[PDB]
Amino acid sequence: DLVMTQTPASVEAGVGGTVTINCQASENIGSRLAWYQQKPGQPPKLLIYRASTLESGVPSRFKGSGSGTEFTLTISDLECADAATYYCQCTYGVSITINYGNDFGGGTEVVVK
Amino acid sequence: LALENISDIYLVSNQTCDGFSLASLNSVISRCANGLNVVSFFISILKRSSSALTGHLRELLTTLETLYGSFSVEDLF
Amino acid sequence: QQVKESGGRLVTPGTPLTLTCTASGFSLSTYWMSWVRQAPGKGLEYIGVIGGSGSTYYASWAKGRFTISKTSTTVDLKITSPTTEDTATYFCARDSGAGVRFRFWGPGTLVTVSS
Repeated sequence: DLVMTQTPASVEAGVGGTVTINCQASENIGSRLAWYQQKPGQPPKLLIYRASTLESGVPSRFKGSGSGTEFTLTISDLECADAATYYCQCTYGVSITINYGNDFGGGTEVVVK
Repeated sequence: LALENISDIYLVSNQTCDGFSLASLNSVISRCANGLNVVSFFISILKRSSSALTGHLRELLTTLETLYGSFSVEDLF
Repeated sequence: QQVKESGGRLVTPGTPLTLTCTASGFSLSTYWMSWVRQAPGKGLEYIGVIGGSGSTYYASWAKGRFTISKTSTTVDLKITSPTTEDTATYFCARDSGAGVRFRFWGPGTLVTVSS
């Protein structure tokens, strides 16, 4: 299956800033992605699905963008409760014709200071 | 009826009459066709003519085939 | 609506172990249950998926070793031969039919494999 080179490994900002996460699919998965947010000691919470559509319950700050082989998330005005690990998942994994796998990302801590 | 007089096909899966197994054809008059027989036809006509798809209809081949592979038929009692 | 998985114990390395995942409060039955893994202190790893029709798929590394098989109300994982590197936490992720919005996640059962 394909690999998801989720860059960088750990970002850093402050309250009222903005961060960026990049992850690059190896094949043209075509706007089928999902972004999770796992705090330490919790199951992951869905944030964005289909790479630009917010899950009903997230704040308006999270955004996602991109299609084809490069995607991005841009949390904005980082609150204090944003120190968590952020994964990107390629949800192209349930079909019989194309079926590009369903692997996760590598992991990105978003630490404030 | 027949697809000489078919313009729109709706596949609403939450707020319809019963669920995914009902899909309303229309042209104006509307009908109440079969759910797993229109989805299991449009899979079989995009997968068959797979040499001409523009790259947007491959998303239709992937959405209809995922939505069809998740329907448990044994709970259609 | 919620999802809970249950059953994970310490095993002798080589004794087969099965985990169960129960969908408690859902109305429609068009589901893609999925199991993911997390070793203690690592990123998530994908294992497999099962549909409503029975269409099961697996990841590239988790082929042959794992087996996902549903029942009337549960979804069962089966680790064929748990080695020492198979100690993790195992999640259950259920969604609607479109296979893109893995919204409901169980809390997690902590499989540990060491004699």
